[PDB]
Amino acid sequence: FSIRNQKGEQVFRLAFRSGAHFFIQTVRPKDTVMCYRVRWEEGRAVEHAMFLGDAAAHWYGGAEMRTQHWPIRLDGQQEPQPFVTSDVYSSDAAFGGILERYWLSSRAAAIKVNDSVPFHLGWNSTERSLRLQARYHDTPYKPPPELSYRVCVGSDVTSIHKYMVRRYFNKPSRVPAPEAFRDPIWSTWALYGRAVDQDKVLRFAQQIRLHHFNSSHLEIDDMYTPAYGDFDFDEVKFPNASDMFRRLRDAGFRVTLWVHPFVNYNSSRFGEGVERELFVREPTGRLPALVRWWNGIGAVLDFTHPKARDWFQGHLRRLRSRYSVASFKFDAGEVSYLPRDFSTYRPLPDPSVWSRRYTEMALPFFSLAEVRVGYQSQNISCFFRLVDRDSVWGYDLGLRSLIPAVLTVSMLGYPFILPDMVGGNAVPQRTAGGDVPERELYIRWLEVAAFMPAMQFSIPPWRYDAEVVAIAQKFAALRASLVAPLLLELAGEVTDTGDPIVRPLWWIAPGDETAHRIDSQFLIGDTLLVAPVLEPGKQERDVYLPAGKWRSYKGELFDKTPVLLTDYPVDLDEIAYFTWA
Amino acid sequence: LLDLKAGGFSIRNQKGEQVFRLAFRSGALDLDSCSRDGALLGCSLTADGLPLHFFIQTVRPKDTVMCYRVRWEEAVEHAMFLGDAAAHWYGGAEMRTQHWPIRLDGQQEPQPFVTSDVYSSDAAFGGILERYWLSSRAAAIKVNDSVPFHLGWNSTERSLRLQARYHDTPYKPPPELSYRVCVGSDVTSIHKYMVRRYFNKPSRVPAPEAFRDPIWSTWALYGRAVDQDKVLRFAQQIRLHHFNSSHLEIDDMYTPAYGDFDFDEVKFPNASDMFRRLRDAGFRVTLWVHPFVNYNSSRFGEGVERELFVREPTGRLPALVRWWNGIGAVLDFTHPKARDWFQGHLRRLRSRYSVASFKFDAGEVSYLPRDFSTYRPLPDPSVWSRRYTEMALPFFSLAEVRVGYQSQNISCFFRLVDRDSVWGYDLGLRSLIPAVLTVSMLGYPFILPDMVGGNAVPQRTAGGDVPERELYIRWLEVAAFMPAMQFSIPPWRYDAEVVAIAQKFAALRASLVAPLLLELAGEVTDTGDPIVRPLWWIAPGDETAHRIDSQFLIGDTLLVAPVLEPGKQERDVYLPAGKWRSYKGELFDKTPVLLTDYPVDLDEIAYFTWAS
Ligand SMILES: *[C@@H]1O[C@H](CO)[C@@H](O[C@@H]2O[C@H](CO)[C@@H](O[C@@H]3O[C@H](CO[C@H]4O[C@H](CO)[C@@H](O)[C@H](O)[C@@H]4O)[C@@H](O)[C@H](O)[C@@H]3O)[C@H](O)[C@H]2NC(C)=O)[C@H](O)[C@H]1NC(C)=O
Ligand SMILES: *[C@@H]1O[C@H](CO)[C@@H](O[C@@H]2O[C@H](CO)[C@@H](O)[C@H](O)[C@H]2NC(C)=O)[C@H](O)[C@H]1NC(C)=O
Ligand SMILES: *[C@@H]1O[C@H](CO)[C@@H](O[C@@H]2O[C@H](CO)[C@@H](O)[C@H](O)[C@H]2NC(C)=O)[C@H](O)[C@H]1NC(C)=O
Ligand SMILES: *[C@@H]1O[C@H](CO)[C@@H](O[C@@H]2O[C@H](CO)[C@@H](O)[C@H](O)[C@H]2NC(C)=O)[C@H](O)[C@H]1NC(C)=O
Ligand SMILES: *[C@@H]1O[C@H](CO)[C@@H](O)[C@H](O)[C@H]1NC(C)=O
Ligand SMILES: *[C@@H]1O[C@H](CO)[C@@H](O)[C@H](O)[C@H]1NC(C)=O
Ligand SMILES: *[C@@H]1O[C@H](CO)[C@@H](O)[C@H](O)[C@H]1NC(C)=O
Ligand SMILES: *[C@@H]1O[C@H](CO)[C@@H](O)[C@H](O)[C@H]1NC(C)=O
Ligand SMILES: *[C@@H]1O[C@H](CO)[C@@H](O)[C@H](O)[C@H]1NC(C)=O
Repeated sequence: FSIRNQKGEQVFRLAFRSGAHFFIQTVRPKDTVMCYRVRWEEGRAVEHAMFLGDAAAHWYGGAEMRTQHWPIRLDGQQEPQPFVTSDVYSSDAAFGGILERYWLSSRAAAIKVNDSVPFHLGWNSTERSLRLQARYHDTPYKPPPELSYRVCVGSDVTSIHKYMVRRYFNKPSRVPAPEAFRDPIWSTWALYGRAVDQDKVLRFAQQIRLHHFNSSHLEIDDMYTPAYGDFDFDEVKFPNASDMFRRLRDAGFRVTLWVHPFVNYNSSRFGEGVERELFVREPTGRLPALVRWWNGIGAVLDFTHPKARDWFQGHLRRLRSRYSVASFKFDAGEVSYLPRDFSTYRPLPDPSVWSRRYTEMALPFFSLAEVRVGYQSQNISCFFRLVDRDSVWGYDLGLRSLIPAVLTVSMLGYPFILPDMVGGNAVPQRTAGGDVPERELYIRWLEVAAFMPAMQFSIPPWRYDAEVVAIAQKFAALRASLVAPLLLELAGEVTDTGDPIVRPLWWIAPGDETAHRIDSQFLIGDTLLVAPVLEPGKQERDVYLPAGKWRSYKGELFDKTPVLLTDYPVDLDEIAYFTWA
Repeated sequence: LLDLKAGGFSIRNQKGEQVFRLAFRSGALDLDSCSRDGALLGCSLTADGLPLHFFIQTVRPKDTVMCYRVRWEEAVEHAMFLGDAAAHWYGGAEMRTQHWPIRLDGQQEPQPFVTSDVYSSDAAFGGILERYWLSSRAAAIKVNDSVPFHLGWNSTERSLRLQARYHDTPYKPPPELSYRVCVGSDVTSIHKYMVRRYFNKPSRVPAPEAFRDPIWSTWALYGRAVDQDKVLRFAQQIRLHHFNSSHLEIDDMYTPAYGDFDFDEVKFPNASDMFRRLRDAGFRVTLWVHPFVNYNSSRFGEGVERELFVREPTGRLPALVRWWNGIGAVLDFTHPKARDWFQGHLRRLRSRYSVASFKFDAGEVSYLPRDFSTYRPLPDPSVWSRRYTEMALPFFSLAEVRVGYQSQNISCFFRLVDRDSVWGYDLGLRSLIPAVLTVSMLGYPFILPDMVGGNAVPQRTAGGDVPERELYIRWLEVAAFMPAMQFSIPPWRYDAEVVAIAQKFAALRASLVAPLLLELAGEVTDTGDPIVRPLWWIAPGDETAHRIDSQFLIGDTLLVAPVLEPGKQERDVYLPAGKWRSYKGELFDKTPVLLTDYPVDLDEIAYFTWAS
């Protein structure tokens, strides 16, 4: 079938690919919105092919991906694979920790695949299609096959988007700590890695103050515990944790701790987990299932089990009372780390609801919590971190990935976004510059990061030179005076409007074909327009201003719009931004 | 002599008797689709119209033997009818409730025919089994090793439900139901043909002393709480009461955790000194071992990182398993690294402590996960049980195992699954002869009928703490006539008369039974014949011999008739054709005959030596 709008244009086209209980129910929820409920139910896979269309048609949403484009680009052929929370760090086939079955068109069509579907997603570049599949074979989906979805058609991309988000996604009711929207977060992970210890945390805190930076908080990362699954400090690397936390308090540092859902087989807590039955089980529901993650082999906690939830929460509360820790970084949470076939205390026909149940563990510590997964987690009022970025320039987890990823996550109704580490994680063989991100990549990244809801340093500015430190202090000051006040105001609006903080250009210019295509610019609310340099050896870039009057950061009033500003000057130590007038 | 129809077939012998009948239960044939080319009869279509690879190939391997190869490939089910009351069947699996001949009780949906622990289940199949059924009418069936074979039964129509399926089963693909039905002149000749065709004979013989002197086990006496003091007290008490020993078997638990191989120093302060003392008192010693490593073993981490364990289906991670001693992984005996690793630890215990051999406990695939992967794929999961039994090969002379899956050529002892201190066919005294004969049918000659008096499990013990005095005495007497004899709860736990009865049967075993067991053990390599034989072995045309579950032979010449009922000082004794000299010197030369109310005191067993 195919669908048109009131103006007569074809906005949606779909081919049946399993063959030629089916229904299409038309609904008129508003004078300007037309929705089409669709079902195909016959034991053999259902597949429908959704055509993106004639390249003037641009699409947004779906999953956080390793290679994030905006609008969405289909590369090659992909057989339908489970649309579930996966770790996308090392896979361009899989789908990332934050996703919904939601696709939005610039032609003002949108599709929400029904939550019931055992949903698998593939694609075909040749015919430019999304391959929408329901199946129960070779998949972590369990029965409780049906492909069911709703296609809606509005007047423009922004109105139809707002209708869909208000229909399907819950807004958060609370706001993270104000300081997290202004002062940089400092993380041990990229700087020190696993080898972090009591000396290194204190040296870091000293160096942060010596170079005159504020902190939202200091985040002590992997690894501070004797084994993965233990909750208390390794006394070899942390001789007197209490004294460490006292010193950090004296220097005005709030502190968070890296946590995860795993208990390795050589944790002092593994036996306790087995005997108390706190772990995700093999299919028969009798025994723990072993899992492999990047930090070894063990079990994973069952967050559908009240005993496992209270047990995890108990250890977090103890770290809080013992050390005055503010909150936690909840790492992993993807079901790609659960077994293919598993059982839990409450059955999960949809495995990704496990990811949701993990994100619930942040609720009691939400104010300075971060998670890196979201599956209908929008009403959890903590920060959502993009999956670990690499110290490269490109769309593959690099600098050019930041704006597509942040916008994608914003489309899915998560306002409080943390675009991971300034300069990336500096992984050997995945670092433009060898040991650390090259100076120019670090500077351009820092500048984009200064305009996002939360800013996190690991490799600090003073690792480079005094000019890089000066650039950092400049953008820290600019963030405090211009960006932070707006982020907080927009953060406070979310409860009422459900609108995101970081917005695509097309948000205010929904009928603008150029705004539909832009992946190099973004808005903070409707009034701040940001155009970072995202290419090396460049001291200028083309800047698109949509309809309306815009006052440049230099005081230039642009009142003949829309217009492309060609070779607009932007020095290494500058970012192009424009305020609505 | 085969009669094929749409919905099943039947077979007759040269004399004209129907000796085999089978119904197709996953469909019927289209007979217009059947064509005969010499020996081969092939059919290409079901009655429903489904395409089918079905055939029956007749083979004449000998003047007196006629075989019928059968295949059905499109879940496949055929119902094999046992027939009228006059037709008696033997073989299949060791079972919780063992009858002889085989009795079908109630309705059973086909379930995987795999090595299971039948201690607590009357549905499952035991550690020793083959897909082999033998009829008193001289028909036999061997189900093809290829089949993903599931077995059920139906009492109403008295049928075995033979099923091939790949759904809800530990069988993996590499469904086809394939088998061979053979017909001979008598039950013994057709049995001998089938055993020689399908089962390898062992080429070696266990230590002579194991066929004569009692084995002493710590398990039933002390259980888990066994320690260095208790082993030495036991050894002292064995010598104080003037008994020989094949060996002393130190059982569960002597290690700090399950998966560790060395002695718990809390319970065994100086193991070396313990073994020295046992050597000084002329004790050979064996140690209880198992295929598991619990999660709290000091060897669990080593197993995970070295990938020595049976894995979950994706083949990446160990699969956790539950056994009666806790939760952990199970060693992959298809993996050379896991085999060398296990063998390494056994060799170290040998050189360190001069241990003679090991009791290899568990070994059933009911302790592996439903769905698993191994270093080498096992379409048939029970081959894992076989690979475990191979670990006995280097220590075969005083080794025992309690599983067998084409393990016949491993020249160690095979132990019946743990017996209970009850009288009945449910792992009790009356189970001993059916079980030993069943295991003998499957070509395992060196059989150990577990512990004299059973394992004394609370709530499963006629007598409370220990087996009743009378049950213990009657059991000891029948156990004295089996290939290997094992005490745990010793005679001196009762009274001086029980000790005297033990010394009498120990002496009788040494002078009468042991010389015959050794001679018959030495014959196996040549003849492939078992040691313990059913009455019908020498009397294959004797309808009474076909039915007897209360008597057995040692070879062809020693006939044994124990009392298997409480408060009895007599029993009926059937003597088949030939002359028999009673243990009292009575010549019975008018046979076959039923000896009615034949006197057997509490301290006696009825036995008869061939005199023809
Ligand atoms: C004790 O008894 C065992 C059987 O009860 C003996 O092992 C069996 O021996 C026979 C004859 O050697 C084997 O049958 C053969 O298999 C070989 C090897 O096949 C392998 O490769 C194929 C690849 O196509 C694979 O599918 C198989 O699974 C094997 O990995 C074939 O090449 C021959 O043609 C023939 O079919 C049995 O495989 C084997 N069974 C088991 C369960 O081990 C054992 O040798 C006896 N001991 C002694 C000392 O003789
Ligand atoms: C979306 O999913 C829900 C749940 O699968 C569907 O609602 C069910 O409809 C089935 C049969 O169509 C009924 O048997 C259930 O009782 C319904 N449950 C509820 C909660 O209403 C719904 O129909 C699906 N939408 C479409 C368009 O197929
Ligand atoms: C936060 O949103 C989640 C997800 O929408 C809510 O959980 C769902 O709520 C509905 C309505 O009660 C239930 O029927 C669903 O089963 C829930 N789904 C899951 C995956 O949990 C949750 O209630 C919201 N929180 C609050 C406080 O309203
Ligand atoms: C067990 O065997 C009995 C006897 O053959 C089966 O009962 C008959 O089933 C047939 C086929 O459906 C009916 O036509 C008869 O009327 C049934 N009753 C009789 C003859 O007893 C029974 O189906 C078998 N059950 C199982 C579970 O195999
Ligand atoms: C714990 O186990 C991991 C594998 O899960 C292993 O690599 C590591 O070295 C072990 N470390 C400790 C401290 O036991
Ligand atoms: C640093 O913190 C102080 C105290 O809260 C605040 O007044 C100031 O604006 C901050 N400066 C920054 C972020 O540059
Ligand atoms: C028995 O199995 C083998 C291997 O699958 C097969 O080639 C043979 O034909 C089977 N026998 C019969 C009678 O089907
Ligand atoms: C064990 O006992 C013997 C004799 O008492 C002695 O020679 C040996 O040194 C002892 N060793 C240990 C470690 O107890
Ligand atoms: C014990 O062993 C000796 C010597 O090995 C043997 O001659 C004797 O028959 C055995 N039996 C008894 C009951 O003493």
